[PDB]
Amino acid sequence: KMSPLPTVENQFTPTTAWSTSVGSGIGNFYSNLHPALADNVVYAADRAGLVKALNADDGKEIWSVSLAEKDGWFSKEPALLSGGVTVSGGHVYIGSEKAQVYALNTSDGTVAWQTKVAGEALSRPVVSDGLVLIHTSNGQLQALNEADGAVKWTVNLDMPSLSLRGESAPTTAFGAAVVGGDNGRVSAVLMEQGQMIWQQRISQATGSTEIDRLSDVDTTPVVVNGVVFALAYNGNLTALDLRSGQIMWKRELGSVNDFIVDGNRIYLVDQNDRVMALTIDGGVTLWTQSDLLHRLLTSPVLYNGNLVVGDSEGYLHWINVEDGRFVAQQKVDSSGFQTEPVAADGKLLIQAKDGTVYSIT
Ligand code: NA
Repeated sequence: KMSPLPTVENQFTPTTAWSTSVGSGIGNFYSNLHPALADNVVYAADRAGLVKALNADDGKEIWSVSLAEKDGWFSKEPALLSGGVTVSGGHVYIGSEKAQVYALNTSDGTVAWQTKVAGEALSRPVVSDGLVLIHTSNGQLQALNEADGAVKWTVNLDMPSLSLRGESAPTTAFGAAVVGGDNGRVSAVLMEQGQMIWQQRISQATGSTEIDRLSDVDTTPVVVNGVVFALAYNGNLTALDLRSGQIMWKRELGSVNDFIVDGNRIYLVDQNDRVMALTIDGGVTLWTQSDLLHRLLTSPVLYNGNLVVGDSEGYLHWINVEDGRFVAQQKVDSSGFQTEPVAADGKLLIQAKDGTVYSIT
């Protein structure tokens, strides 16, 4: 069923710069944890509650703490960290499946605060000004104060029939949090006191259709020049006018798991692992690349003008953005990849399921 490893003529030569273990990772549990990067430090976590700051250049520990709770005599109970990590201004942020959000200080890795949010936090917390936004699995948006973690406001987007796989972080633009979700809506809320600007139904309520086991739709909206791009939970790409939320168009692809925007292109990965580029204005497909079909792709990322994806066999593949052809390949880990690659400031990070963080070339 799975596609054979494509044969490639590496245009260049990729290697592991370094790699540091992080407990036992996430193994086969559902999680959205991935590495963050700020001021040449790499942060990473695992399901059980382990978190490490790393030196970006060689990945040696700067610090290392556990958030695991008390159990019986001898084990700890897993903290179940799920959304993160996110770092801004000397706090490291993580959400959990126990509906806790943690703020750890960047300096030592101590609890600055810990708050009880309104449902599970499976998506990265998102920082705007002095506000940490949390989209919970039960359709609530909450703004916590950055300093103490007190809940400044709570908004109800309306409780989803089911929760589904897929990140759903909020995104921010011009003083508004824009958020999708499993409810089939996208909403814009003003970040001052959580006032509702608009709400647009982009598909019907889940479900409403059968849920397929390969669905894993990331409903985090992306806002580029006055347009909101958002995947509905059924896999369709939609474009909305940022001002009124009114639907511009809908690409009834029905199969998309992740996409990114850059410049005048949208790049995406569908549920079958077909990769594809489209035009930003109209979302018309320019090329398609199916050689990875049914290997199991992560979401895609842009690094040094190439598209990179990981599969669950432990390879990274580099893809040419103009024609969709393979530029490079690499075997990297054997547990496999699941959560997203990360590209910031000339570093290319990725955490495998066994928990191991890599920095690439
Ligand atoms: Na996320």
